[PDB]
Amino acid sequence: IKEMPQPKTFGELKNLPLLNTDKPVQALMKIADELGEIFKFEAPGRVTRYLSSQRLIKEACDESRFDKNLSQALKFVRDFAGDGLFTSWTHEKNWKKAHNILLPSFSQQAMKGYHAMMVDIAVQLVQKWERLNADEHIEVPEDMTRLTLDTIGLCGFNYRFNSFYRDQPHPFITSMVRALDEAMNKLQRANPDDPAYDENKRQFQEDIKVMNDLVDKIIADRKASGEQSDDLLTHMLNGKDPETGEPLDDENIRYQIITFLIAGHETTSGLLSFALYFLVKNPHVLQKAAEEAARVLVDPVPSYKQVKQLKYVGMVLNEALRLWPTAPAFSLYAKEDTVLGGEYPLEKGDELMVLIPQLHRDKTIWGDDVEEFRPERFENPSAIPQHAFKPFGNGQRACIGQQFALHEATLVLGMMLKHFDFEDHTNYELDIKETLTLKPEGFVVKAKSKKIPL
Ligand code: HEM
Ligand SMILES: CCCCCCCN1CCC[C@H]1C(=O)N[C@@H](Cc1ccccc1)C(=O)O
Repeated sequence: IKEMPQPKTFGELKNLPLLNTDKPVQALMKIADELGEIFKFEAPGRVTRYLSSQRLIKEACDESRFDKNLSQALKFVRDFAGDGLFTSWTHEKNWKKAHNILLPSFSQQAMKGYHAMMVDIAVQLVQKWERLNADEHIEVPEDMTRLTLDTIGLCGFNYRFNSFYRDQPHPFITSMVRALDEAMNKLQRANPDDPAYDENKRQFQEDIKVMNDLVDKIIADRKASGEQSDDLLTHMLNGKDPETGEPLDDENIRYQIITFLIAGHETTSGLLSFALYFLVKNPHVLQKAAEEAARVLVDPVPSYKQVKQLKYVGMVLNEALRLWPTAPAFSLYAKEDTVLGGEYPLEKGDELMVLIPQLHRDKTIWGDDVEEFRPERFENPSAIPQHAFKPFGNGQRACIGQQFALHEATLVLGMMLKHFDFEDHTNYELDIKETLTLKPEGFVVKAKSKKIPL
């Protein structure tokens, strides 16, 4: 039985000022490097413990001992994502009900049905880059966010955000980004009741109203038309939970749609941005991935079966998730009193934070070369120990979108590598912006077309 280290304190504010930064996850990673596999973090009226080792995280991932906790970040996102799957407690009736209804819609089998809509948006990205002039560059996270938002809009509810037709986002996206900004900024406030934050609170309420108005209108418009599409909204209007026998109500459907739009906008775009970053920084890997794309993607329109053949492209994506898991943390609470790792006694209700980027840097699992980008680490999936690699979270509360995200990212990265050579023309220095998620900021490249027709 051991005492936990704790980072530097600020009198009454305890550790809270350590999060007063635009890069709090990166700050916590530096604290984990200093203090090790576990540290205590205190704020006024709150304590959590940050876990960084596979040894402790494998126990945290025991669903008999720990369940998903809503972090303060998730509690603030709940103000607009409600009791959708991502911001509901496991014990809320709408969690298991929506999980049972939506699981089949997110299965590997279901991806065959979404493939044609993913190809539609992927072809728009390829055509955009084909149409750049010689002197021009690509804004990578910007274009990946246009793609992933558009894909989830079309597959989610047959709505075209038409992000490749715009400089300035769709108004829904303005409100959603500003709501996510307010949710994440609110975490840091030592003094959240200050009238200085009054304008923030007024804007947040207007942004929630905007998101609810468009999505409630989409649902009402679909129920009125009676149209049956191959989208998640059709599945949610028609679907019945086998357990309760009930369908989702229109309010919960709206929360699920908001939740899916947050995920598509924030997570898959980060993965694709980091993958391209690592490829241009590691030309041997880029060539190996480009050979696979050229050999496999023999038709102008990729098929579902061809995307499944892109093994090395999948390894590239997994190695990007290893180093920069774009959803960088998840939270757990102890279901009962328990002892973590034979050393750290916890009481029922005690909270843990899993620091996924630090888990993915555990040298006892990955070896001394943990900072190196080597997709070959993933050539044999069975060689990865259980709970060593958790970019999609854990257990029944793991990412429902995992198959969707990886199908989209594999298709898109495959097509990018088939159609273009890439140049890191600025020798870009990685700068990671933190929103809900991690993304390269300012990452630019030049494409050179291989002049392969669509
Ligand atoms: C690379 C892309 C993505 C990553 C890295 C990612 C990561 C995660 C992680 C780590 C969790 C667990 C959160 C927690 O325990 O608090 C999660 C949950 C979830 N993700 Fe994703 N996600 C991705 C893409 C998507 C997409 C595309 C969708 C939907 C269109 C999605 C929908 C969800 C939902 C609904 C949950 C909550 C599941 C539940 O608890 O029932 N994600 N994701
Ligand atoms: C899909 C990705 C979601 C990532 C969400 C987590 C993202 N946080 C954003 C900042 C870092 C990270 C985190 O550790 N937050 C804790 C922070 C916290 C701990 C103790 C007291 C006050 C606040 C929290 O929100 O509770």
